[PDB]
Amino acid sequence: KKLIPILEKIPEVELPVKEITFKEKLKWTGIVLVLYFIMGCIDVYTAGAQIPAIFEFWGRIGTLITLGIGPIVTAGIIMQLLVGSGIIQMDLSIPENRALFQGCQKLLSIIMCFVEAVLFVGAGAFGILTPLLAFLVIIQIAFGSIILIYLDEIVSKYGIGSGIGLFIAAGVSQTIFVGALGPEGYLWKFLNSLIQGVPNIEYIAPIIGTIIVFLMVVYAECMRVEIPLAHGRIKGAVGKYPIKFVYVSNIPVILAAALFANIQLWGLALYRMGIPILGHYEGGRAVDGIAYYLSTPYGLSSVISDPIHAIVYMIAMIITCVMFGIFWVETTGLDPKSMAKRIGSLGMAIKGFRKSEKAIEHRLKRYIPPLTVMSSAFVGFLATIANFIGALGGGTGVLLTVSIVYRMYEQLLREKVSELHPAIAKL
Repeated sequence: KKLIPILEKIPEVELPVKEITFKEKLKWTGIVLVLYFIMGCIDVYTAGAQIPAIFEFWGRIGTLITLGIGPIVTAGIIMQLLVGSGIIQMDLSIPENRALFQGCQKLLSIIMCFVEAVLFVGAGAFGILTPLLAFLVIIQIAFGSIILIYLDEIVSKYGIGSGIGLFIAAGVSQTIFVGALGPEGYLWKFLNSLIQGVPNIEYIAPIIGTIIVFLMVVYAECMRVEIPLAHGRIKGAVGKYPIKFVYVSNIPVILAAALFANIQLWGLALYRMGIPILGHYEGGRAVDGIAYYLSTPYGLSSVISDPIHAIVYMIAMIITCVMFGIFWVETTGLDPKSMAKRIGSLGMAIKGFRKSEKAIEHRLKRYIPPLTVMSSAFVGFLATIANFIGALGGGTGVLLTVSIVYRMYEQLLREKVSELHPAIAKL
């Protein structure tokens, strides 16, 4: 038995078995992309056209998407947590557990949709807690986030890549082009600073920071784990199959940084609305407590003035990553069961040896975890370091973006081709 009733009440998206042309999947995505950007341009209805100049610069918040992917990720965090620590053991295999784990997470996503909404205004994100206007706001806020949930479904079944991934990449990229070249653009603030005759290195600083990060992030994104393959019945050296050593722990790291997101928010929220359980904020963010020790130091320049803070964070992040990584294993992730015959059909057993199902199925179920762990541990490290360096858009985000974007290029390719041989939609 399960929460199937209300779960069956929750809307979904009609997936056509019809012809969805490349040109269409594209044009569709495009429509989503914009409605997004557009929402980010529109402010939430609130007489208090004031969000303390304090949170004003705080990424988003004040727009129709003040919550953004925030809830969606939170939810995913919980599930990975339960269905992760065995707390609620489930063997997805059957379409039951699969659609159960999913359908369920979705619902929670909406729960969290509102919870976060309230949690945001309750954290004093706007300033004027007019019980009436406060309610009104919450509405719009969490309802916009909802449109994303659905706009995601759309892309996820009518376009390319993914909503979330897009939205993320979309965000970061905008944040850059605007931050550096927009109205109050930074490249200008610097060039002008140069004309004014008082060369301000702090105006070009962040722009560099990014470049470096990008250059860096990409390098790592290139590394791969090549696994030589046994001839498909033939004879001699053949395959060399590569795996995206970094993109393995993508969704994972998104979940880690996401967790620290719900802490700083839940700390300040459960601060100016109760007891300082997590930490003493003051001044907007946290200056003490768990919250403090778990706050990313980036923005403009790297803060050396707190060595300990750094170390903790890094280690803190690292371990959180390994975690969701593993919790990405017990669940969905790379499942050898399938990898079994998929690799068997071609009859391409690894380069080592064993051209059998249970055979490769095993060498696979083995190699996996160390990989999954290694990868993440690294990523999370990188990301964290990419934050010390600090870059426009968000060191970490810039990372996700680079991956997301490239995995998106790949997607565009696998598509340009499947747009010829109407069959090989599994090779």
